[PDB]
Amino acid sequence: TLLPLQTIREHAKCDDNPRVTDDLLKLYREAAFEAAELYTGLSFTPEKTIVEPIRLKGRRGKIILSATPIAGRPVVFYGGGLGSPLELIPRPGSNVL
Amino acid sequence: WKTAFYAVEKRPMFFEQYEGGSSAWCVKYQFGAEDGGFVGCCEHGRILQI
Amino acid sequence: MYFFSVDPRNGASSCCCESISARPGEVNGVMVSYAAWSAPLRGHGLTNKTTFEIDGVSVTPPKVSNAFGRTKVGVVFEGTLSDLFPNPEGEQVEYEISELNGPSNGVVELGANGAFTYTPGALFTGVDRFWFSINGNIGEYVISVDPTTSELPQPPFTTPVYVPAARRSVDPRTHVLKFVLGVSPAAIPGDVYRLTVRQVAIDCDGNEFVHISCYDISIGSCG
Amino acid sequence: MYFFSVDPRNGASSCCCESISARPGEVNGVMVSYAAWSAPLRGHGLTNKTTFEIDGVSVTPPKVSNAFGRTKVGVVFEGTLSDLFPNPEGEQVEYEISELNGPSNGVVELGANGAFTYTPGALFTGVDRFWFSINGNIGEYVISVDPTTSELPQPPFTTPVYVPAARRSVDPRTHVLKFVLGVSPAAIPGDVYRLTVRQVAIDCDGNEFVHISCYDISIGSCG
Amino acid sequence: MYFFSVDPRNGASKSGDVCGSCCCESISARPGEVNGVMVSYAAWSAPLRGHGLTNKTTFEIDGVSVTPPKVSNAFGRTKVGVVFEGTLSDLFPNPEGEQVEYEISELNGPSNGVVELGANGAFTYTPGALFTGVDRFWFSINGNIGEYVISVDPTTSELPQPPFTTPVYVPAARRSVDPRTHVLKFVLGVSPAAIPGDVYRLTVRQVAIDCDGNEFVHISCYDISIGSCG
Repeated sequence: TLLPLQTIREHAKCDDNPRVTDDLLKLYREAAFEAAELYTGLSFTPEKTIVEPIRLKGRRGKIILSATPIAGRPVVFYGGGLGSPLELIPRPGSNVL
Repeated sequence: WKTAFYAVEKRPMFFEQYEGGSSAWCVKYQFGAEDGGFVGCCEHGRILQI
Repeated sequence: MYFFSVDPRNGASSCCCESISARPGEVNGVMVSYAAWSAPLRGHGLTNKTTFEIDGVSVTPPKVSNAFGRTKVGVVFEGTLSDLFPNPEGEQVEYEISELNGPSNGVVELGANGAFTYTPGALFTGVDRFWFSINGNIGEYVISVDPTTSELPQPPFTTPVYVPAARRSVDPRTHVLKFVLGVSPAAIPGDVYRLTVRQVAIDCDGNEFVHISCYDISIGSCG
Repeated sequence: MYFFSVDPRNGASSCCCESISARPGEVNGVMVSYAAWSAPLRGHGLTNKTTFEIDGVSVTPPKVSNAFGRTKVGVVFEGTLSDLFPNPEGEQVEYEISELNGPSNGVVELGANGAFTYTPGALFTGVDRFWFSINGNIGEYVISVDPTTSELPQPPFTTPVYVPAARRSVDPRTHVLKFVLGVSPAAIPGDVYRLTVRQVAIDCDGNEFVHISCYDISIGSCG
Repeated sequence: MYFFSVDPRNGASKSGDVCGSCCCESISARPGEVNGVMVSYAAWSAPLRGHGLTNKTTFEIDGVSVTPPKVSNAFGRTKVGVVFEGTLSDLFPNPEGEQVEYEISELNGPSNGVVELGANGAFTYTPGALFTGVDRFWFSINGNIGEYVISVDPTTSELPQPPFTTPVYVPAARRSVDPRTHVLKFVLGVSPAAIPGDVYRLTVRQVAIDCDGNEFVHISCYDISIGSCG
């Protein structure tokens, strides 16, 4: 729904040559969306759930998330001297908490 | 009341730091006390009711 | 030692059930980390109220049948092995008592034509099994040694794939359940069974949060 | 655990209701963050005056009917399991008692032909359920043991999808609503239900700010 | 919570941010919700240096699309503590022949009593003990929503007759104004009987006051659109 195959074939002026089929053009279209959300970081990835221990950082406890959980879903913490769990809603865009 | 009900006391309250369980973030104190009571001869004593 | 991280039930991330490979004879251990599901549900962790069920989606019913005998303590026990292999076609019967799956607290010598003698060890009472192999096909012969007093009850003829009675555990500190998975030596390679697990968490005041998953155990020879 | 950030109703940001997946037997928990809507309405936060309602947009009415029984404490209870499944065609009936949804304070000796007996646990008074399965059709059979004096009431035959009586909680400091969403083991995969939530806010003086949203529960097998 | 910056009446910068389709501003509402609206007169009243705003706001509601309701409303009367009985089959004069799916929404039920829906347009309202006042509940006769109002009299003489609250309404006294920053706040309530698709018009006449006590009146309008699903 993001890129219709008619626009790319008409932008690149490549529609009458069978050397560029739909499968190879699909592998290309997947290579331009995995590098768009990775140099600029807009997360063109589907819903994933990471189980991840956090390790203390500094005297006041910097916690950097290795997968940036959404924008505001509360990540829960447990174990490691913490007798009872607690939630934490992080920064949208960044993971430094 | 001096013969209808008694209240016993053994030790007043106490306060003791609990080293262990204090995980270097939340220092935890502990307090407690022991006491008691019991009704003696409950013939000395009446209750008014509506 | 298998390890499965179960789905977190968050509206997020061929067949349905995960896969587990077993070889006839082994007794392995399995780990499952319910952390992704029960950690946000802030309560008292998990509880030891788990339940398992084993169902078969492909059985290929066995060729040879099993048999159960009875005997007292110290007294020698005799039995045959020819009336346990119903053969629709005519073929020779290469009786064999596998040295690996022999008896545990006794000794048996194989005869030449479907004969065997189980002389139990001195001063031993209980139940003792041993697995025979009639022409490649495998079964079991279970005998109970009685202390001569009255009688002993009937053993349950252990299934091809089982989960031991009481060897499960759970650590509410890390939300991990551990259980054992043992496969009978009589399991036939190529079959598939299905194992279902119902795990129940607990909130602060004692209510319940149920969780159900499944696993496809495919009994394959050679790992 | 599910999570939904509700729209703040500012004239700003396929179907209408949000999506909620469910699996037959599960008991999950849902969180809703009313922060975006109630924070501008600066008052005394939220109030515990939430109201739920469950409606069915696709039912596929149940094949097998439910039933109810009664017995005194310590007394065994017998009953039938065949007059509950009116079958349109003529075929066989493979009755089964799902081990994962058996009784909780007794045992059931399921006979061969729609017969069973229920021995309640020693010195136990209350209600007890177990979910049979006739030809794959799942229905519950409720038994209420009486404490030998008079009687206990008649339970309400729990629905396919329900919200418990009192397990909800609302945090007025962070404007977050939590409740439990339990789905019966009799839910039929493919069906769709609809849960509407009416949450009430409050101002500094004691007036109300109502808010309504909906959710579409889709009961799917294998999560 | 809605927010609106009113035009400053300067003869310029009245475009601001506008994709022009109408005059009055747009407001989306969902039947049953009760929201709060804000309007900031800072742009218009701050240059008029005086005593700021006053609590003399005046609202009016008029509908540019009605689509008259199908089911009529009704009134009920009974004394305190005594059970009330009523019929719900006369309130739906239908043009065609079709069954009558009476339903009582648990979200719009009574507030100080309980109602037991019968088999055919009958219901029992047992008012709460030691309670006297007015109570409603919103039925739904085959999709068409209406309200049934009941007043329990304190056994002495009688109680008056409430005015059958409109589809869209602004409460009597729940508004306020902060003259220190020139912001007006009020509440916008929509009854569960409003039909999705209709649009009502709300006019607001806000009057300022100078340093001496004369008046600076200001008029603006809004178009509240009753749309389903927010």
